[PDB]
Amino acid sequence: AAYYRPVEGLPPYKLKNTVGDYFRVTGEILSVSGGVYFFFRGIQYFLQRRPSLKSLFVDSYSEILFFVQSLFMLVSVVLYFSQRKEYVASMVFSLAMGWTNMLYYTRGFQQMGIYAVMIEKMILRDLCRFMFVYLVFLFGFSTAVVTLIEDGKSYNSLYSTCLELFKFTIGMGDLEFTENYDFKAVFIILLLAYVILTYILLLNMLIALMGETVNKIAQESKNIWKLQRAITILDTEKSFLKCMRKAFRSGKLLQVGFTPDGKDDYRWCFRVDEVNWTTW
Amino acid sequence: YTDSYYKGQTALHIAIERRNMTLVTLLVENGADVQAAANGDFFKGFYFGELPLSLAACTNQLAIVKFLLQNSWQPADISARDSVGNTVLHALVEVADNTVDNTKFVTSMYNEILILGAKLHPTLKLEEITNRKGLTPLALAASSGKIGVLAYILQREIHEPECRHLSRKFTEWAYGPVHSSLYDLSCIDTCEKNSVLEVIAYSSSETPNRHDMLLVEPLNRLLQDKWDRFVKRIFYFNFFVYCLYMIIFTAAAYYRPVEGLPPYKLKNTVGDYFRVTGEILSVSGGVYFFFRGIQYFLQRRPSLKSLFVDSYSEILFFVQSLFMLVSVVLYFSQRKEYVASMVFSLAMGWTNMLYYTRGFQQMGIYAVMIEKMILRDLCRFMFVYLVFLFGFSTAVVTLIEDGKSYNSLYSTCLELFKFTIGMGDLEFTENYDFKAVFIILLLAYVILTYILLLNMLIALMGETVNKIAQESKNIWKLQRAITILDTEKSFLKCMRKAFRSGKLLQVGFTPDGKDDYRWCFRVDEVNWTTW
Amino acid sequence: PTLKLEEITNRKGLTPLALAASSGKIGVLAYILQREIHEPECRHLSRKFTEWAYGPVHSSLYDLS
Ligand SMILES: CCCCCCCCCCCCC(=O)O[C@@H](COC(=O)CCC)COP(=O)(O)O[C@H]1[C@H](O)[C@@H](O)[C@@H](O)[C@@H](O)[C@@H]1O
Ligand SMILES: CCCCCCCCCCCCC(=O)O[C@@H](COC(=O)CCC)COP(=O)(O)O[C@H]1[C@H](O)[C@@H](O)[C@@H](O)[C@@H](O)[C@@H]1O
Ligand SMILES: CCCCCCCCCCCCC(=O)O[C@H](COC(=O)CCCCCC)COP(=O)(O)OCCN
Ligand SMILES: CCCCCCCCCCCCC(=O)O[C@H](COC(=O)CCCCCC)COP(=O)(O)OCCN
Ligand code: NA
Repeated sequence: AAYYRPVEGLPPYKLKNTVGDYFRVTGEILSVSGGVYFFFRGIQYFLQRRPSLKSLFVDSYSEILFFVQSLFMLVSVVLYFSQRKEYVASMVFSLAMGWTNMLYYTRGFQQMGIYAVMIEKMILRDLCRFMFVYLVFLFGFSTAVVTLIEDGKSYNSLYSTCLELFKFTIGMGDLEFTENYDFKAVFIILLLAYVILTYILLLNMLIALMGETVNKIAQESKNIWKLQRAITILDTEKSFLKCMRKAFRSGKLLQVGFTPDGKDDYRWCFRVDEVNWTTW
Repeated sequence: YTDSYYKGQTALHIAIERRNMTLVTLLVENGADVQAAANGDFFKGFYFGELPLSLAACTNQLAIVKFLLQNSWQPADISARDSVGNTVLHALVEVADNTVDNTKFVTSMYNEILILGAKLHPTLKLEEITNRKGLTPLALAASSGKIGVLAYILQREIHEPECRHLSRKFTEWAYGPVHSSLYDLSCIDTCEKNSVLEVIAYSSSETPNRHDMLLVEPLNRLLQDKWDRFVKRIFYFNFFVYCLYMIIFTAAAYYRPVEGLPPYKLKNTVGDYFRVTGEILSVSGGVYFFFRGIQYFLQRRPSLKSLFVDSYSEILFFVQSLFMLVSVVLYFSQRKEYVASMVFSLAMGWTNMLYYTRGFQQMGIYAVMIEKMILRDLCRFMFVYLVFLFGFSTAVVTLIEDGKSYNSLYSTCLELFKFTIGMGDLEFTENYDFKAVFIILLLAYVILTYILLLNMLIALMGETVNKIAQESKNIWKLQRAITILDTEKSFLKCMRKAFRSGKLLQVGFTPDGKDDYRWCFRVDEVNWTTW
Repeated sequence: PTLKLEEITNRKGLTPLALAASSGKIGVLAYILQREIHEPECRHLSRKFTEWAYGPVHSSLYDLS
């Protein structure tokens, strides 16, 4: 629905009497419906759990991400009926977030779920520290370079210089992106120092620190995945969707026979079988 | 008991299971049938071989085993076979689980029962008896991955007369530091039904210890001996022939004619004669690998899951040949799309050179590590990466709006993929409104994929390679073992080089006066203690 | 014998098992959930119970109220 959005101006767009547009508007309605669903699901989570406003930012990442996706969808609806093309700006963000939120469902598969947990850990530790230091270096050297740059007889904008210096990180730095300066030695020394500090040192250091992190979160990631699947199980059981009663266990088994009283005692037990070849 | 869950259970079975020696002796003395098999669904639960003697053996009740085997009233038939043909030794193999304590118990009980069987029936070849599947206890231990009892059996040594003939490991001589051991290789290299090497190598990939069973001393030394003897040269010759095949295929494909509508009329010129000869040889090799893949499928009968969790090289060579044959069909169908098939075969053919990295330990272990990386780390990475790539490509191409050639999902996916290879433009289009949205999307994509996910792939590869050294070595050894067995089965000249150091006289004589030749393998060792 | 001591809740509505789970007392939690007693007139207090023992095979019942 988003791919085939009409490109005329000023929404809302009058529905045309053609098959493709009927499919398009049906897809848009379903998209907004799902956005509303996730919006109210996020509200239900917030109300039923009452997060402490710190548990939101150390926990419950998936609920926040789905809720923010739905918020972008609803802002897109508001802008769409407000006659603003900026609805597209919201919609694509929701779309992007939606696909990344697909990784939520990597739980339920042990290897992919543990992998997604490791991605979470990498983002919160290694990418956080790296991005702080990297943005400090990037902004500092970008300010130095754009100060050195002197336009006239484009660059000399902090945004353009920051973008050019960022291109070094992705292996696309020109290293001669401008000549509009005096003191070419100063320009190249600044760029080389930036490259050595960020590209050669800091990015390879990020790789090394991610190796150190993954070496020591195997069991932690497995336990967190098990906890995530446990939350999935409890939420599915709580919802249960058709008045089903499959939550029960092996039955009212007569475990100990009787209490000290004459009453016979039924416990609702779960049976676990085991084998032991010593201590007969 | 007549109920299907406990069908066939008797008082003797209960007395043995309860470990009541006195009740067992009284029941046997009172006429309890020692051959009364228990066939309940529970006794399949816990399996012990559907016999009270096998029940006593499986519960570590040695006294009851001895009594039931050689009581004065009614001895139990040691060769008795259950509903599946299993004997007491098959039952002992089946209850093994390769743990330390269970392995010790199974080893002790197996040794004692075999010695007692020899003493009571010196003429009985107890271990030669197969079950209904056709497996001896050794073949069952190999088939089921019972590495503990397997290692015990293959290295079994006994030091008393009239029972040392049961052993398979025998000390030929002891000088001072130097000792010489002879391992019995009967039904290890050839058995005429199924050998231990055939069982281990051609296992169904669900066997627990298929990679580890070849580390048992005689099997490892045997496979190395076979490699050094005659298989190394044959394998290197096959590698050379495959190199010639792929060089000829590369030359023939490189110099393909560029006119339209194949087939191409042969010109009476030297270069075209060489070209068409190369094409004929390429198609011949394709047919060869096609029929070899069919032969593998028929001779193994893969379970339609073992094709895709194991035996990747056979699949790859077969698919290469399939591309070659599709290329032939399109060539004679007057379609230029044959080139599309041919290059794929060509590409696959060269990657199939990695198959021949086995036979070189470092390169073979490296290729095994490549396999593991592809199946674990590249698989997980590619799933997450493709999710991110498709999501951000859809967002970007939705944002892109042509006006006055991007705005195609393929082009945007390609541009976003270029970031992975260090060639991302980051300003590949201006055909949008909301430049902040475009650049924010691209920066988020770059941070998630290039900076985070790809470096994370490097880190996960580091963890994986750290934790698969021994597994990779064992898998390479298994691959070379499969190579050895296939070369032995083919053998190419009616040769008989698979045999061991001769019909050596290991223990001299059985309990009878007949001398016993065992086809032994000699292993020399040096020890500075236990002189 | 008539008192269900562990069913008593505190002011927060938590039983000792719920309190052990809530406060992260994994040790006492693991003890309680796997608690087994092997005498009459006290095995009713247990939660882990051995339903049967054959030879190598044993079957346990975990009370999960
Ligand atoms: C414009 C476009 C932007 C795209 C941005 C996209 C970011 C990545 C998207 C990843 C989506 C996966 C997901 O859905 O969220 C994951 C990862 O989250 C993040 O790392 C976001 C970083 C910000 C965790 O979700 P979860 O709710 O399971 O949190 C865990 C609890 O379950 C558990 O009980 C434990 O308490 C545990 O300590 C908790 O963590
Ligand atoms: C268009 C262009 C496409 C190019 C694609 C090219 C891919 C790489 C080509 C690599 C070729 C090497 C090879 O020939 O295959 C290798 C690697 O296979 C792969 O990784 C394919 C991934 C898909 C393994 O071969 P093998 O049959 O020995 O399998 C092992 C058993 O032997 C053993 O008993 C064990 O059970 C073990 O668990 C088994 O694995
Ligand atoms: C880690 C990556 C680093 C990338 C560097 C970005 C930060 C630099 C500082 C931003 C300054 C905002 C700005 O002033 O830039 C705006 C351009 O708008 C934008 O495109 C903002 C994008 C938002 C960035 C999201 C983070 C007007 O300057 P202009 O020189 O482009 O005007 C040309 C119009 N004829
Ligand atoms: C991991 C890397 C990711 C790369 C992204 C590729 C996948 C994007 C989705 C494919 C869409 C198919 C398509 O629609 O693309 C076809 C082009 O055909 C192809 O070239 C398909 C290549 C097959 C890709 C193999 C996977 C017509 O679109 P066009 O814009 O090129 O038409 C131009 C004609 N004037
Ligand atoms: Na580059």
